[PDB]
Parts: sequence; C-alpha cells; structure tokens
Amino acid sequence: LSKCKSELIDAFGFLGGNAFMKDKKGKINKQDTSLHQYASLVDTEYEPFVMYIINL
Amino acid sequence: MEGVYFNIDNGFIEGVVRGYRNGLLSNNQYINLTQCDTLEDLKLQLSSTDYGNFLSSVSSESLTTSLIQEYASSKLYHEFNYIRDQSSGSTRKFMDYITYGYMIDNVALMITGTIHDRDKGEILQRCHPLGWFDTLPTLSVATDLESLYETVLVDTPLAPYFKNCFDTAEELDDMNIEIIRNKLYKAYLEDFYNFVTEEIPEPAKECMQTLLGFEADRRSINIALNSLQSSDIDPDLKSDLLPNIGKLYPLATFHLAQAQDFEGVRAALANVYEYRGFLETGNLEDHFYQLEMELCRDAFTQQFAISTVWAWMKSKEQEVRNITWIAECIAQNQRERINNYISVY
Amino acid sequence: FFGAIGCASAIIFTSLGAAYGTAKSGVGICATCVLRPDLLFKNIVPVIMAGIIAIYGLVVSVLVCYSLGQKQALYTGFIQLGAGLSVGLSGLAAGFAIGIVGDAGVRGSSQQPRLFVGMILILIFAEVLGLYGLIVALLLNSRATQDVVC
Amino acid sequence: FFGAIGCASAIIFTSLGAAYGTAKSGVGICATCVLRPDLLFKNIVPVIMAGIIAIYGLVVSVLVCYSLGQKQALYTGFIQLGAGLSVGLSGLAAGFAIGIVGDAGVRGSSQQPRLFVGMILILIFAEVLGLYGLIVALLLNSRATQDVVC
Amino acid sequence: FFGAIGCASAIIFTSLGAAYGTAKSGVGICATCVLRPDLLFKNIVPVIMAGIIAIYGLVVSVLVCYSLGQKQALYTGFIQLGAGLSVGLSGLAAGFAIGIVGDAGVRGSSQQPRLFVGMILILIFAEVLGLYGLIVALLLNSRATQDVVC
Amino acid sequence: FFGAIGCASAIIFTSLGAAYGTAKSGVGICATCVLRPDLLFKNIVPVIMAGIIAIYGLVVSVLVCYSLGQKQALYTGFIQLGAGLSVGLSGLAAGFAIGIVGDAGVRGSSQQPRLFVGMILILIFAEVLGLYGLIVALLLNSRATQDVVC
Amino acid sequence: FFGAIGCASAIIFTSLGAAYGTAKSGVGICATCVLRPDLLFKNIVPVIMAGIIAIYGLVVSVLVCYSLGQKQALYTGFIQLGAGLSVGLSGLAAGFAIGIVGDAGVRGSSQQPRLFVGMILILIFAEVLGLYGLIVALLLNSRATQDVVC
Amino acid sequence: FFGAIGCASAIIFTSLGAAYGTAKSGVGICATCVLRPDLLFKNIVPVIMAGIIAIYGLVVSVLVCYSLGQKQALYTGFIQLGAGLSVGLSGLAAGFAIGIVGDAGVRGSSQQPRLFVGMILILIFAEVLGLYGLIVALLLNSRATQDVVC
Amino acid sequence: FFGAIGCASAIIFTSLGAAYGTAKSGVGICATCVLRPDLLFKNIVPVIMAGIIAIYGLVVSVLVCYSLGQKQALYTGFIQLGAGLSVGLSGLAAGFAIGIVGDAGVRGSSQQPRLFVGMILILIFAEVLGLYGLIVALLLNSRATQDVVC
Amino acid sequence: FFGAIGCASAIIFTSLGAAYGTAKSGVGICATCVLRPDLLFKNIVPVIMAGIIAIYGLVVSVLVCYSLGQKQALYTGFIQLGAGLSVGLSGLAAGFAIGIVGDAGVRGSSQQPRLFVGMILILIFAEVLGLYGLIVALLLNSRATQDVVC
Repeated sequence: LSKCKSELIDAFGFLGGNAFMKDKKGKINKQDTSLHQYASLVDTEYEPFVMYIINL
Repeated sequence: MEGVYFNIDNGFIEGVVRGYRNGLLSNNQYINLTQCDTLEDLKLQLSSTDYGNFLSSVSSESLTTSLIQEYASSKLYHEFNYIRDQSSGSTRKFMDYITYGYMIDNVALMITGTIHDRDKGEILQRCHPLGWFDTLPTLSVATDLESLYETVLVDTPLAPYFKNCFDTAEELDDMNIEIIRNKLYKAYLEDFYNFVTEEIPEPAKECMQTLLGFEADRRSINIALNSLQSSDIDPDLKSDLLPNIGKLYPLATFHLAQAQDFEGVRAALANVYEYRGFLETGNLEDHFYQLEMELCRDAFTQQFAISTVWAWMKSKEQEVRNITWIAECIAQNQRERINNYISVY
Repeated sequence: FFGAIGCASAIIFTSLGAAYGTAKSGVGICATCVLRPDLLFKNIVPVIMAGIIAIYGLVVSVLVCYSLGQKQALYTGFIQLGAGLSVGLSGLAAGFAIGIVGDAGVRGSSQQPRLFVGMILILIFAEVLGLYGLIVALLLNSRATQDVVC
Repeated sequence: FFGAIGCASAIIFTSLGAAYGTAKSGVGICATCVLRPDLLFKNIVPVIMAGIIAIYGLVVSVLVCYSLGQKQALYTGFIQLGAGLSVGLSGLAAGFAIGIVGDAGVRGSSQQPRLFVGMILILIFAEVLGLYGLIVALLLNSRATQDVVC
Repeated sequence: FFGAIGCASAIIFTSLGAAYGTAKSGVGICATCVLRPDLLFKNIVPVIMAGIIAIYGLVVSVLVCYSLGQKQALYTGFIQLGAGLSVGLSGLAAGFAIGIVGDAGVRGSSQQPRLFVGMILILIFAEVLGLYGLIVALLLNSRATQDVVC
Repeated sequence: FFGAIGCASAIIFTSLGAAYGTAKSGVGICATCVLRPDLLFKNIVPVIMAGIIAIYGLVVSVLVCYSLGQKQALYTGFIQLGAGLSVGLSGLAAGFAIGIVGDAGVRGSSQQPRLFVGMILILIFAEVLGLYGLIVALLLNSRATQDVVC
Repeated sequence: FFGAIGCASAIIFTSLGAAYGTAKSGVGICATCVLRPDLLFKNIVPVIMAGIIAIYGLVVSVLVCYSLGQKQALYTGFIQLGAGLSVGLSGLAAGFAIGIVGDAGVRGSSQQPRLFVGMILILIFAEVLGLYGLIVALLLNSRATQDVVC
Repeated sequence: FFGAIGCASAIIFTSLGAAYGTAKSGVGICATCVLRPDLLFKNIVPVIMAGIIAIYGLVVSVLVCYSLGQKQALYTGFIQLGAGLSVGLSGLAAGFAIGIVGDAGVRGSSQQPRLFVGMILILIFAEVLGLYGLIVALLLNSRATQDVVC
Repeated sequence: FFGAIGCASAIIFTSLGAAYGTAKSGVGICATCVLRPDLLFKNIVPVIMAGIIAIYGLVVSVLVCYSLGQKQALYTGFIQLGAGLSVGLSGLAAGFAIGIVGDAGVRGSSQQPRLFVGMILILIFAEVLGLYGLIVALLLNSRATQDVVC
Repeated sequence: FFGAIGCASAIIFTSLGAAYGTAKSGVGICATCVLRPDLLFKNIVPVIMAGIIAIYGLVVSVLVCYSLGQKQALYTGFIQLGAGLSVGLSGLAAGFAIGIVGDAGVRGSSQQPRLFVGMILILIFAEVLGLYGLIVALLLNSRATQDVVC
C-alpha cells in the first residue's frame, strides 16, 4: 500500500502545487496544536491531489 | 553526601522518572489550554505533552467528564505500576512505600464509600502501586475489618494499613468521617518520616528533607482551616504531626481549628511562609499549592538520589490535580476561577 | 609470589568494572527500546563501550604471564605486582563512571536524538582512566623483562 | 600449597557468580511469562548464557587436580594459584553482568518480540568475559608445571 | 588439623544453601495453595533437588577425616581443605539460585499450570555447580589421601 | 581439649537451630488459633517437626561426654572437634529452614484445612541435612573414642 | 617492596577521584539536555574539568617505577611510600568536591543560564587541593629516589 | 622517614576537609541561586572560607621535607609523624562544621535577605580550630630534627 | 613519640567537639534568622562558648612539647598520651552538649528573647566537663618529666 | 602508665555521660521554659544532678596521677587502672539514666506543677550507681599504690 501511494504522490501531485507535493509513503497524520493539523476537519498539510484510501 | 553508593537499581528508577518530567506540560502549554472553549481544540493542543498520548488513543466527537478521568488514571498505570516490574532492591521498596502512604487515606475513603454504597468504578484516580484491576477492588467490596488485614499481607512490603485498621476497630479514630481522616493523615506523615530514616545514610537528602518539614506544618494548617467554622475535638489528634514543638505548637493548631475565627496565630507563626492569617479560604489554597510546588523543582535537576523520586511522586499528585482541573473547566465551557493562579503556581 | 599476584590483580579488577558498566547500561537500554524501536542503533552504543576496558586489562595480564616465575629476580615480581594494580584499579573505576552516565544516556537518546552526541561526549572523557592505568602498566611490563617481554 | 587453593578458589567464585545470575533473570522470567505463554524459547536464551561459564571453569579445575601431587615446588604452586584466579574472576563477573541484563531483557521480550535480537546482542557482549578468564587460566596451567627453584 | 576444617567447609556451607532454597520455596508454595490446591506435587520436585548436594558434601568430609595424620605436611593438607571448599560453596550457591527462582516460579505455576516445566528448566540450570563441585572435590580428595606425609 | 570445643559445637548450634524453629512457627500458630480453633491439632505438627532434629544432636553430645576420658591427644582431639561440627551446623541450618516454611504454612492451613500434609512434605525436605549430618558425626565419634591418640 | 605501594597509591586514588567527579557531574548534564536543548555548550564544561589530576599523577608514578628497587631500605622505602600517598588522596579529595558540586551546578544552569560562570567557579576552588598534594610529593620523591636498589 | 608520612598526612586530611566544606556549601549555593539570583555576591563569600585550611597544611609539608634528609633517627620520625596528625585531622573536622552551616545560611539567604552576614561570622569561628593545631605541629617539627631529642 | 601523639590527640578530639557545637548551633541560628531579624546578637554568643574549649586544648599541647624526654620509655610516653585523651574527649563531650542545647535554645530565643539568658546558664554547665579533663591533663604532664624520665 | 589511662577513663566517660544527659533534657527544657517562665526553677534541677558525677571522677583521677611511681610492674598498673575505670563508666551510665528520665520529667513538670518531687525521685535512683563505683574505687586506689611488685 505504502510504496503504491508514494508512486502516485510523485506522479500526480504536481497538479496540486509545486511545493505542496512532498514525498510520503504511509499516511502521515498530525494533530499537535494548530501548528500541525491533518484531517478534512482542519488541515495544514494534506494530499496535493484528491485521494482517499479505503481499507477493510 | 550522596552518590557515594553504587546502585544498578537506582539507575533505571531515576532515568524513567526523569523521562516523564521531560514530556510534562510547560508554561506555554498551560497558557494555551486556558484559552480554549472548543472541545476538539483542547484535544489537539494537549496531544504534544506526555499526557497527550492518552487523549489521542481513543477520541470522540465530544469530551465528557468520564473521558478526562480515564486518561489520567491510565497515565498513573505507566508512571507508577509498570516501573516496579523493572525494579528490585531498596529502590523498589521506596516506590512501594510512598504509594502506600497515599493508599492509607484512599482505601479508608473506599471502605466508608461502601457504607454509603458508592461503586468501585466510581473511585477516581489516585496513585497506588496496583491500580483498580487487583488489590483496590478486593478491599473495596469487603466491608468486614478482618478481610482487610488478609489483603495487605499478600503485598510485599507490608503496608501500614494493618496497624491503621486495627486502630479504628478499638475506636481510637472514632465513628465520624472527619475524625478518622484527620488521625489517618497524622498516620500518613508518621510513616513518611520513618521511610526517610531508613533511606537517608547512603543518599543524603537536602531539598526533600526541607520539603518533609515544610509539608508537616503545612498539613496541620490545612486540617486547621478545614475544621474551622465547624467543630474540632481537643483530645483527638487533629493538630497533626509538626517537625518541632518550638517551630509551632499543638496548642496553637488546636485553637486555630476550633470555631472562633482566630486566624491571628497562623499570621504570627508565618514570617516567611506564603500562608498567613486570612479569612479567605481560596487565597490560602492557592498559597499551599505554590509552596508545596517549590523544592520539587530543584530536585528534578538533582539526580542519582532517592530524594528526587520522593518529591516527584507528590509532584505527580499535584500535576494530576491541576491537569484534570484545567481540562474539566473547558469541558463545561467555563473559564478558570481559582484554577488560573495554580496553573503556573 | 609477587608476580603471581601481579597477574591476578590486573585481570580481576578491570573485569569487575566492565561487568558493572555493561550491566547497569543494559537495564536502561532494555526499557528504552520497547518505548522507542527506532533509536535501537543509538541505544546499543553505550553498553559496547565498557567491554574495551577489559581488553587493555587483558593485554597487561598476558604480558605478566610470560615474565612469571619464581626463578627470576624480586625485581621481576615487584614489577609484575605494580603493573597489575595500575590498570586493575583504574579499570574498575572507569567501569563505574561509564556505567553511571551510560544508564542516564538512554533517556538522552529517546527525548532528543540530536543531543545524543552530548551523551557520548561525556562518556569519551571517562575513558581516560583506562588509558592512564594502561600506559604505566605497559611500561612496568617492558621493565620486568625487556622489549615488551621477550 | 597455593596450587590447591587455586582449584578451591575457582569453584567458589564461579559458582557464586552463576547463582546470582540465574536467580535475578529467573524472578523476571517467571513473573513476565504470565502475560504471554509463548515466550518460553525467548526466556531461556538469557538463562543459558550463564550456564556455560561454570563448565568452562570445570575444564581448568580438573587439569589442576591431576597436576597436584604429594608435594611440589613453591613455583608450581603460585602459578596454579594464579590459573585458578582467572576462572574464578570471569565466572564471578560474567554471572553478575548476565543476570542484570536478562532480568531486565524479559520486559524487552514481552512488549516487542521483534527486537528480541537486540536483547541477544547485549547478552553476547557479557560472554566475552568468560572466555578471557578461561583462555588465561589454561595458558598459566601449562606453564605452571616445570618444577624447581624456590 | 587441616582435616577437621575440610569437614567444616563442606558440611556447613552446603547445609545453609539447601536450607535457604527450601525455606524460600516453601513460602511461595504455602501461599499459592490457597488460590490453587492441586499443583503441590509438581512444585515439590524442584525443592528436594538442593538437599542431595549436602549428602555429597558429607561423603567428601568423612573421607578427609580418617585420611588425616599427625605428621603434618602443608601441601597435602591444603588439598584436603581445597576439596571441601569446592562442594561447600558450590552447594551454598546452588541452594541460593534454586530457592530464588523457585519462589518466583510458584506465581508462574499459579496462573499457567500447563507450562510449569519451563520454570523447572531455568531452575535446574543451577544444579550444574553442585556437580562441578563434586567432580573436582573427588579427584583432589584421592590425591589428598596419604596421611599428610611430606 | 579440642574435643570439648567439639562437644560445644554440637550442643549449641543445634539448640539455636530448634529454638528459632519453635519461635517462628509458634508466633504464627498463636494468631491462627483465635480465628480457627479446630486446626490446633494440625498446627501442632509443623512446630514439632523442628523438634525431632534437636533430639538427634543431644544423643551425640551425651556420647562425646563418655568418649573424652579426662585427657586426649591432638589427633584424637581434632576428629571429635570436626565430628561435633556436623550435627550442630547442619542442624542449625535444617532448624532455620523448617521454621520459615512452618510459619508461612500456618496461613495456608488457615484457608484450606485439607492440605496440612502438603506443608509437612516441604518441611521434611530440610530434615535430610540434619539426619545425614547426625549419621556422619556418629560414625567419626565411634572411631575417635580410645583417647591419647586414636 | 614499599616503593611498589607508592606507585599504586599514586595511580589508583587519583583515578578514583576523577571517576567520582566525572560520573556525578555527567548525570546532571544528561538531564538538562532534554529539559532545555540549547544549553549544550555550557553544561559540558563542568564534567571535563576533572581528570586533569591524573596527568600530574602520571609524572610521579612513572618516576617511582624506575626507582622500584630489588631490595629496599626501610628509611628510604617509607619516604617512597609517603610520596605516592600525597598525590593520590589529594586527587581523591579534589574529585569528591568537584562531583558533588558538578551535579548540583547543572541545576543552576537548567533554571537560569546567566550564572553559568559561577557554577564552574565552585569547582575551581577544589582543584587547588589536587595541586598541593603533587607539590608535596615532588619534594619527598626527589630525595627518596636513588634509582634501582634502595 | 615517619616524618615523610607526616608531610603526607597533613596535606591529605586537611584537603579532604576543604573538599567536604565545598561539596556541602556548593549544594546550598546552587539551590539559592535559582530561587533568588541576586544573592550571588553573598553566596560566593562562604565557599572560599573552607579553602584556607589547606593552605597552612602545605607550608608545614615543604619546611619539613628539606629537614627530613635521606635518613634520620627513629625518635625524630615519630615526633614528625605525630605533628602531621594534629593539623591533618583538625583540618578534617573544621571542614565538616563549615560545610553544614554553609548549607544552612544559603537557605537563610533565599527567604529573607538581612542576617546573611551573621551566617558568614559562624564560619570564621571554625578557622580557629585549624590555626591552633597548626601552631603546635610547627614547634614539634623544628625542635625534633637534632637526630634524637626534641 | 607517644608523647607527640599526646599533642595530636588533644587538638583532634577537641576540634571535633567544637566543630559539632558550631555546626549544630549554626543550623538553629540560620533558621531563627528568618523568623525574627533582631535576635542576631543573642544568637551568636552560644557559638563562642564552644570556642573557649579549643583554647584550653592548646595550653596542654604546648606543655607536652616542652616536657618531652630524651628518647623516652614505653611508660613515659603513656603518661603524656593519657593526658591528651583526658583534655581531648572531655572537650568532645562538652562541645557536643553545647550544640544540642544551643540549637533548641534558638527556638527559645524566637518565642521569647527575655528567658534567652536562662539558656546560657544551661550552656555553661556543659563546659565544666571539658575543664575537669583540662586540669587532670596538666597534672599528668608535670608528672611525666619528674623521676628523671619515668 | 596504666594509672594514667585510669585517670583519663574516670574524667572522660563521666563527662560523655553527662553531656548526653544535658543535651536531651536541654531540648525539652528550652521548649517548656519559653511558654511558661515559672517552670525555669523546676528545669534547673535535672541538668545539674548529672553534673556532679564528673566532680567525683576528677577527685579519683588526682589520686591515681599522684600515686604513679618509677617503672611500676604490669600487675601494679592493673590495680590502679581498675579504680580509674570504676568511677568513669559508672558515671557514663548514671548520666544516661538521668537524661532520659529528665526529658520525660520535663513533660511531667509542665502538666503537674505539684508533682515536682516525684520526678526528682526517679532521677535519684540512677545516682546510687555513681556511689557504687566511688566507694570501690577508693579501696582499690589506697592499695593500688605498691610501686613495683610482680
């Protein structure tokens, strides 16, 4: 799953933004104060391209 | 003085205690937590600190009164219960022993609690060497005096509560709630002083030792305030343990405790103490905690000492009280009252 | 005689110190590693440090062994003796300081990886004691029977 | 003379060392094992590290018997003595080191089975000591018997 | 002379060892019977283990006694002494190891009856010393018998 | 002579041994008896278990008395001295062990009437040292007896 | 003979001193580096202050080595003894002061980084103690030394 | 020759007194400085008070060293030795008192800054204890060198 | 000689007495100083009481010096030694008393400075212990030389 | 000689006793007097009672000192020594008693201003011990003067 997500982030992320694509392999999750936030509630970093991951 | 001794056991016990201090709430964090009013926001901020992990473990769309206790109770399991497994020697028995002094007051409240018919899951967080998953439950449900003695014997080392439960049978601590608690508080301090005696010749105590005096007068003064504007019994011990009888006297403690608003003896006694004769109960409370807070902090950077660990154990009780007290206020969308002062102390 | 006991001293005392150092750092490393699997590689480094005390101690011992005899001068005896204690009791104390700071250095890893190097720095200074005994002990070995014992 | 005391010395120290070890580790093992019943194999690997010290000691001690006669020189004596010390001190020191690490290393097993191999690495560092005693003792022994000279 | 002290080391030291082992073990077992009252038979098997070292200790001694002369020889003497020491102290040390582990293992038996034998395997590992003592003690003895002749 | 110091060892150490056994078991039986009075008969068996050793020791002393004459030589002296040692120190150790298991065992008794015998089995294990000792001592005493060189 | 004891005393007591000094101060440092991750340079200076005692040591120890006689005179011998003492136990006293102070000063640093110069300043007071011992020794040693064969 | 040890004893025990003085005082200073950091100036005046005892100890040593020679009479040795004890141990005792009060007065300083100077005054009284003792050693020493007769 | 160790003993024991007095008294003094800042004058005088014991100790010591023999006897030595003890431990005991009573007395001063004077009178009763020994010691010194070297 | 150490014993031990005595009672005294000042007068009597034991000690001493001859025998020495001893240690122990009773008696004083005489009586039973020694000591002194008789 991880290696897959990384090959997608690198391939398509450019459309979202030149600085907004970082390398990530595994879901990065942040929740510390309002200086680091990750969620669809509030965020300050996320996926640059539209991606949801579905696991059973 | 200290550190003249070579100890493998102390090595671990000191490092682990120091490990917790490091993740602990700073000044900046306290300022940040007071501000809040959103339930979700509190969660986010708290997460950075050592206590913050427990919040993260299970989260909800609404913070409850129930959740806040459960996080703090979980943290005690890590800080206190776990460390004893990885320790042995004289170092372990000290971790056991200071917890047993807390245990004395806590179980007696549990026993009384059974009579009123409070539940065992309705007992709120407090330091112990076994949490609520073993020893505390067995004691709680039993109401008979005999069965309490048997439960203390399983533990190693034997807890003072054997002596205390024998006393209250013969009615040497009386019937009422008040009277028993006050005498048991003196018992707490009596055992604390004895644990200091055994441990002192190899690691020398400085900050702890001054703190053990300051706690003695301080405790007698907290009971004296509590039973003021109520009733106090003169032959009964409710004047508590004091370091010296020329520092403050039993007599002055007992007058102060009797209902006449005779605060002036406290004020005369207090010449560099932060408590002084005041009729404001709340102002005194702020002052007893700040005072209690100091001499703990100097220890935290003092190291390879049994002294350090003692001051931390009482400091964790004060940290739990403060964290839960700030957290609770924001839950129920209130701004800190007396709480504001004791955040930074 | 005094040679026999010379031999004995270096190998006993320096070994004890090492046993201590390794042991005490050890308790700390086991704790840290479950709480942090990531910094395993750093955690390990303090324990390995106290093993090298024993090796300098050992070098002396082997040397004394070869010069040993009661068929040789008092001077061979006494020189073996002094060589033994010299590395022996400094090893022992080196063992203590490495083991005390060592244990404490596991926490230093866990909260800041970056100033882990500060922990190492402190240890590297405690190692001078192994060196101080060993220098003096080596030369006593060369004195006892010439050109580093032939 | 002293050569008998060499033999005697070896069985006292090396026994005591190993005792202390197997005890320490044991209490931790027995306690820890209630939580997970599949930690058997893991639990044992601490304990056998120290089981081999005592047996190395045994090879050395026996050799010294055969070579111990009705009466022999002072020279043979002092050198036997010293062969005995060597195994004595390693047994003592390695046993004490292992039992501390093992006791603590069971907490390592329980929470994380994957970093068992890091726990092993600790345990293997204490085994060095056993070897350094055994090696030295044998060398002393072979040399010892050559008789003559007060 | 030296023979009487030969007797002393073996018969004192292994008796105190064994006594401690039993004592500790006992406490654990006596405690446990209230929770679980059918695992008695398995516990007992470790307990009796340390008493048979003592029966060996006592055999070593009786020999040395009869085998002693009034002629005196220091060399012959030290071997008689040196043999007793070995089973005495190895015995003391086994006795300490099996009672410590044994006592902790009764909490193990309590929860996890089924896998009790894993506790035994760790506990049994300190029996080796008693053996080590015997072996070495026997050989030394055999020389030592000569009637303390020079 | 040296035999009189032997006679003391036997009568003193075994008495201390049993005294402790009576003491330790006793304090526990006194507590147990006010909450469970029917288990009296049973409780009485752990304390009296320590008693049987003491009678062994005394038998030896009375023996030794007859065996001194009024003068003895050095060779004879030492065999009685070392002889005495055995029942006193083994007895001392056996008596100590039985007092500990015995005490802890009355609390076992208290909660489960039935397994009084299971506590008894633990006690008897410590007795082997006391019996074995007694035997060995007896044999030596008997050969010794002749006086002014045996 | 007595010159050997001069050598040891010198090189042992001064190591020990340094050990204490380094060990204690070390602990203090480790703690502040994870409470405050910027005080790195300030903290590090107290710890390294000790161990310089050792270098004065090496000079006097190395002198006595060469002069360690085959047979020694009494009159000459005791001055050679006393000479070692003086550097060693002075090094010990210096070390002991510095370690207490060392650990305590890193608390000064942690809570306020303004009085950093003042914590050091407490240490320096105790270092003059190591100096005075050396001086005195220097003087005894000069006379005492007459090379090989005192 | 026992005078050499005199020199040694004076400068070691006296230094240990100053060591003690500083160790204890340090802990009190380091604590005071974080509570209220403006009392620095006061805090430093007590610590250096313990440093002055040692300084008299060196003077005695140097003087004596030249008068010791290479060899001296027995009677002369023993007076030089006793002289050395007087200052050494009085030094030691003066340092302990200075280290307890030193500690107590800095705790006085934090809470109320007014009778700081009175705390200082107590320290100066223990400096008498070193002086008087020092006088009498000096007189013994000068008179004692005559090769028999003081 | 042993006459020299007489001086030694006087100055050391009485330094310990005085030191204890000053130490203890000091703690009390320092404490009292935060509770009231006008009692400094009263507070300081207890200390100077224990300060007069030391002075007494000097007159004995000088006395002994002058009275020293030509090479002495085993008996001469003893008369002088014995005198050192009398002044020295009478001092240790007078000095111990002044400090406890002193300490408790400064809590006395805190509550009521009017009956402070009352406490002084208690303090003076401890000094006589020192005096009686100081007197006895004088006489001894005078005897030592009489009979033309005893 | 052996007389001089008698004299020392007499004034020294009785002084240690009285010091303790004073010390304990003194803490109790100082406290009660600054709460009620009419109990000043009651206080005075415990402390001075323990003072007079020392003055009998002083007297005995003067006798032994004066009674010392010229190179007295070992046998003569012991008779003088024995008198000196009897008054000192009986003094020490009377001193212990008077202070322990004294302190509890100061509590008696506070609550009972009428049973002042009862408290005094308890103390007075410890003064018989002083008498018991003093008497015996005198008879011993007079005879003790022989002046060489083996």
